[PDB]
Amino acid sequence: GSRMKQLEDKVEELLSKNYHLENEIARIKKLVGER
Amino acid sequence: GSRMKQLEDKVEELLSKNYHLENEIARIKKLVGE
Amino acid sequence: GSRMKQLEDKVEELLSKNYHLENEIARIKKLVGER
Repeated sequence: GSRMKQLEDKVEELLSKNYHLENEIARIKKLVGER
Repeated sequence: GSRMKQLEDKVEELLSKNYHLENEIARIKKLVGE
Repeated sequence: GSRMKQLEDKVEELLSKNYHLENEIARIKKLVGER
């Protein structure tokens, strides 16, 4: 349960968080587009 | 401090930034009613 | 490199990714604003 392993666990969560946020950004950007 | 602390600080900063961007996209959704 | 280096490098990349998303978000903020 080293600090290393704990941070590797946290980075896995960050990859997940970024995945969904990216997709949501893309969805809103597509919806609205340019004028 | 230390090399490991610098890393922990960056991981904290990452979690913070992500939360901020989540919040931002939430506010954008309100502006467009989505 | 080392276990520790490899994690350091993944964190930098994640900071790169977050900067990019911040800019995409900022762009969308302009797209849904008044013009």
